[PDB]
Amino acid sequence: KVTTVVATPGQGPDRPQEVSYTDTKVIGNGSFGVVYQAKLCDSGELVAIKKVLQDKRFKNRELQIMRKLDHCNIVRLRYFFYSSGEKKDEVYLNLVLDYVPETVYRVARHYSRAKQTLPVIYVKLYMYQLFRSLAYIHSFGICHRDIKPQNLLLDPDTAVLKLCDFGSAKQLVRGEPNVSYICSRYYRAPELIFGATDYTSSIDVWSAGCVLAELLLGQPIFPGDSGVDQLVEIIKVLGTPTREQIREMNPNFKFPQIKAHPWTKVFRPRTPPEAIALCSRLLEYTPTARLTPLEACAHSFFDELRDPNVKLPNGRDTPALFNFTTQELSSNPPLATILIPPHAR
Ligand SMILES: O=C(Nc1cnccc1-c1ccccc1)c1ccnc(NC(=O)C2CC2)c1
Repeated sequence: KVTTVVATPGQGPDRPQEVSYTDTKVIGNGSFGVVYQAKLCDSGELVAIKKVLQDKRFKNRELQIMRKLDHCNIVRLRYFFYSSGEKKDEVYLNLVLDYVPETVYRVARHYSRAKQTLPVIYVKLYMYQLFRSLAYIHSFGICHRDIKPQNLLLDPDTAVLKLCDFGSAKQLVRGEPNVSYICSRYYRAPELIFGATDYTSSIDVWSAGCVLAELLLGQPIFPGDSGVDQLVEIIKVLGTPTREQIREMNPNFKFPQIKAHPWTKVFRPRTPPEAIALCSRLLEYTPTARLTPLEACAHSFFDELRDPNVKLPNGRDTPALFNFTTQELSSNPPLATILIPPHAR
């Protein structure tokens, strides 16, 4: 019925509170553990509870990253607490998060299975907000490392996107090596497939680019169940990478010598050229030639979002889009002139 636990608020001072919740049910199972959904008694608010086994040795990295995060496009840690339950005398970490009812995956799938495309204004709204969350976490040196449609939460009434699952997220320091086997199926950057250990935070941007193409195409842009297949699909668009381009990703195989497909010809006829242009500047072999998250926010493809008259198809106003903080703009402070339009309060 009602479950009452003593939970530590995520943000703020470490002062634990009795928190009660009912209607608990399962909404996810995975390598990480299990996610529940329940209703808070004192508010009626829906929450998602992510339950993971707690490493006895070290502190949980996800918890420590999520406790440092505060941004309108990242899912909020409301509380966290510790429980028992299975394994063998082990401790479980429970991350209590704001429940968001939808994901880009489920929504993209509705449209693909209905054979329409997701309206571009949603592509603008969703992609812009993803790039904001990245601008933010990247300013801390934190790379998400598993950006994909299932990790992009959506509230279809407000058009708010929230990035979730920081289970793979890590701070990337120059000269410190990092595992290359992060990141999922269709969204791995070529330098990961090639097994680079010196990759940078632009892998997230490659991934984001894959989401954008997919929202435009109605299907993944680089499918394949092996790296080899994914790589072949990549070369079919970007063309065969050059010696310099290969070096910028890795050592040490020749490839199909196939010339580039004209990016205008990779998408449906009605596709906006600003979107095709933004794709081409995210999906670059050379990981330093890719746009930064903040630069992409400032991209012309998103200009419509900065129009004073724009509204959601449901009639409502657009959600927070311009509350940039100094931290978020740090990559490139002068972009504020473009990012914060005259009407934004
Ligand atoms: O953190 C979350 N999940 C996760 C955390 N870590 C890893 C994976 C997930 C996850 C699990 C299932 C679906 C989407 C994400 C999480 C947080 C808030 N809302 C949702 N909502 C939903 O799942 C919507 C009903 C679809 C998921």
